[PDB]
Amino acid sequence: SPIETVPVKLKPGMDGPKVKQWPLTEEKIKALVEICTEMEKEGKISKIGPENPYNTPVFAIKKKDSTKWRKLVDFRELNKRTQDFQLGIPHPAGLKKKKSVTVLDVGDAYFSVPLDEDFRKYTAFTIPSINNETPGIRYQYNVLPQGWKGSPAIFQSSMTKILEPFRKQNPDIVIYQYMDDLYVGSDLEIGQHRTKIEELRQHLLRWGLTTPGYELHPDKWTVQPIVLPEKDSWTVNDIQKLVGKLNWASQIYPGIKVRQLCKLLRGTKALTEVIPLTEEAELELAENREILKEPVHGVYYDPSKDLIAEIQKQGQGQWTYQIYQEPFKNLKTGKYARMRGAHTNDVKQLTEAVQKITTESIVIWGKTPKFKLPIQKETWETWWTEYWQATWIPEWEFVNTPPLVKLWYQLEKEPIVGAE
Amino acid sequence: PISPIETVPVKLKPGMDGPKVKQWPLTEEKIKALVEICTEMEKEGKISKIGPENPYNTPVFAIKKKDSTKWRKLVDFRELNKRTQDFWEVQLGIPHPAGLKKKKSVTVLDVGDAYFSVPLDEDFRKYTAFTIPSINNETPGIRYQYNVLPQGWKGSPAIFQSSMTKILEPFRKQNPDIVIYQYMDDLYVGSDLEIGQHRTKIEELRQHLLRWGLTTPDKKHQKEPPFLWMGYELHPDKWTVQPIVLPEKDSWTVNDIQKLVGKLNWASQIYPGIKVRQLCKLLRGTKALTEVIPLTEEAELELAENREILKEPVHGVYYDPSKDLIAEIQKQGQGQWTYQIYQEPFKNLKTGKYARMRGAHTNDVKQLTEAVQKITTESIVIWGKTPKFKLPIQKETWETWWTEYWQATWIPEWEFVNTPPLVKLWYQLEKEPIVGAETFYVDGAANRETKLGKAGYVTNRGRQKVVTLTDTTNQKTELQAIYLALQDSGLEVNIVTDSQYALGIIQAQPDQSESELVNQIIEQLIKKEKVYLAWVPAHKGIG
Ligand SMILES: CCN1c2cc([N+](=O)[O-])ccc2N(C)C(=O)c2cccnc21
Repeated sequence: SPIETVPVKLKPGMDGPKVKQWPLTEEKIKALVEICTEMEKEGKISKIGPENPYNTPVFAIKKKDSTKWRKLVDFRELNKRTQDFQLGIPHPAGLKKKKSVTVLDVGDAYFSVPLDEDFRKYTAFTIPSINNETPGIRYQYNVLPQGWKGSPAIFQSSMTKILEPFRKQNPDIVIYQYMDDLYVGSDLEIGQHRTKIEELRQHLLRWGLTTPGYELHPDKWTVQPIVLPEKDSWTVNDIQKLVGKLNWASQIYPGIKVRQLCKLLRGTKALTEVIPLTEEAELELAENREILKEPVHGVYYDPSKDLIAEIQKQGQGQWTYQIYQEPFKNLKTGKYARMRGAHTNDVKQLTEAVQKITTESIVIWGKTPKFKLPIQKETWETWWTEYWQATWIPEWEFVNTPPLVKLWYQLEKEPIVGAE
Repeated sequence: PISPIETVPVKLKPGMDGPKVKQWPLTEEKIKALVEICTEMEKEGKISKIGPENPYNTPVFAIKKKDSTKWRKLVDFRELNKRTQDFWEVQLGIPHPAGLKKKKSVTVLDVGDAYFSVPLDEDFRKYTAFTIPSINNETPGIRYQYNVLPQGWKGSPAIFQSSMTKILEPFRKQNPDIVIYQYMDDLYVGSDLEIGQHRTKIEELRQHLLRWGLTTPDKKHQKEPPFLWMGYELHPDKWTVQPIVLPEKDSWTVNDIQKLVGKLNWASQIYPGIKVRQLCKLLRGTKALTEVIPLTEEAELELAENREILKEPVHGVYYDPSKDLIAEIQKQGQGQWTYQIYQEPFKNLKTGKYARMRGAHTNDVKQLTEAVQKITTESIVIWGKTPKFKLPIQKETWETWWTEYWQATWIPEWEFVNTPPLVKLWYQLEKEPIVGAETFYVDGAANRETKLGKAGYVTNRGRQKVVTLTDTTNQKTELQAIYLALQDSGLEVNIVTDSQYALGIIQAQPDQSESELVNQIIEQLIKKEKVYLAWVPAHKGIG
């Protein structure tokens, strides 16, 4: 059941992806074998030969509140190589401000639509076999693939139409489509928001596709200030600690000064030695607390530059991050506490963290950050998919955290009591 | 015999044209032969004669195959092979014996010259053109081309594999209790049927392929268990490690030693205990690959003790899916771990070992963590599942290290096994300053260019010292400053430094490093009862 197809092409000069398949467990090779025999039936994919040398990784995951396996392909490479593109998908600035937002899985839609014959080859993928006892089962897409960037592109039209009536009949609501999802935000209280969302599904369901606490709460995502400690009496050590912090911090705020405190620090005294503050030290300090009570002036997001997310493990289940484009000019920053139950594992906590942060990036600038992760590649590659639950996959690099950038953010402020 | 199978479409690499190489001159014998041989496959429809409308050419050769004083042929597809497109993957990686399940019987079928069984995409056939000249280079040479996949051509293995897979699909569907695995030109079939039955099915399959032109070999030579499958001696019920023969010899060359250490190293995976430390020494300063070296007696005693290890042969067991997988690890030394994966104690499926070149800065636990991880990946490649781990480290120790370490890290479900020696935390820097302990303010500087420095400290207790260093560097100096404070300090010490590198240590708390100097510092850290190390920015007032 095809239509006339829009020709897609690789950016000029590029060649298709030839990425290697990561080894998978029994459990998921089975699940994908099933998933694929079915889709093959429904004409969505088609077996291929050896004459086709391209490949893209695949794997399976289950969403929380999902106990039915879902096939997820890694198209990052294809996407990078895929030409950019009348409906082209623009990002509003309203859901940043909404009282609540709701993400909806509309990946299903694409499978209806055929994909140009000559771009099919580039979508080759492989289900590998245990202990390499068998060759892999190679397939390729005949319809629009989920998680590919061309997909919400091409299904743009159909989508605008499908929606307009909910749109025009409710312009007090925002709808954002970022790949396989639709973010639906409203200020209306939960009653009307939940109920109006359900209605929206029905609106979608009605046209074909099934489209499936959990609610989001934008700009409740405030950036926190760095608060500095306070003691009755300070020791040589507290000052040294405090001073090393500020000296570095002055790369962000150039008005932070450390000379009057450093003065008290001349003289080979014992770390546990208590030192009273000279009235000149006392003010310099009070003067730093102020500069620190707010984010640096001048940081403006630039659409044509990559967004960057850095995370630092803080121990005890905690993590801190910063989104920015230029080092020291952060657009947003925050603290994340481990999800209930991830009490024995870092990779779990970290992927959850990455997912939440990517989401917010999407809501705010409709773009995924490139991540800098405090983890060894091997450790990440071996177990990231185990806990992944999002249709998209952001870019990443593995790094080593400078000890200083860690001490600084630990200093971020927290609720006096919490949220209750 | 050719077959009625769909040809796989084949094209030359982006913008390239077929081969065009000249044909060597040949003896009366090497021409006579090839003329006989080609007329043969010529009659079999395997190769066809071509005229002058083909500008291409590949060099045909003639070599009398060993143990046949008769003549055979060889076409040199090097160049064509360069110009041909790429295919996905002929031989993903090798299946490992420990990942097979036992079968009551295993039979192998030689689908031998079955490359000449599958037909070649009609269009591509032209690139395969070749010439058989004549005596005095008269006028023409006898020209031909392959109508079938040629032995040697880049694409043959892949196409031949996909073809055979199609061809076996129906048989495979009707007989899911039977197992087939193709590798090269060998069909390996196995099952748990009663033997008569198994015998029957093979004949069946033999008739099936036969429908497709693919003929099978004479009774005069069919292969039988055990099967030599690259390194192992495979039996349907157990696998065995094939013989590793160390040439006992008179005089030894550098090269010979290299090959020797090569083999011994492959060996250690299955036979840990094998060692090569002294044998490696014989290499230091070697001037030629063929210079003879005197075997130090430390080297005789070691070369000896290894012939003994390689005496006791080894047999393993195959995988049973109804059982749990157990991976046990042991630290043989600093940066050396050994492991064995088994299902039923003492019945090993697989074993191996790892040497970890200290590199920058690590610690034993981090190192354990990488072991587990390397093991975890190979288990998934082999049995699609990860082992329950029995590890030589206390749950207390691990919890302390990981909850605080700066990098994200993890170890799959595991259990402490009290097999000495346990991996432990060599030292732990205190979190706050120590009361009733001396405080050394250390500092060190060097002139980058002259490599002249000083290192020293002064304490809150009045003590002081300073040293002058020649041929040093800044980091060394700063480090040395720290070394001295450690040396002259006593059981509990507070130490302040403005060193960048000190920040690294405070963070990572390594227990090994590439630096002999950092290492000296570490030995020192270990001896102390309590150490609090602190950093202050450089060149500010603090001192
Ligand atoms: C079942 C056939 N066979 C076997 C399987 C295999 N694979 O799956 O990759 C590779 C080799 C192989 N060979 C040669 C055997 O002798 C064998 C022995 C025991 C069980 N299966 C064996």
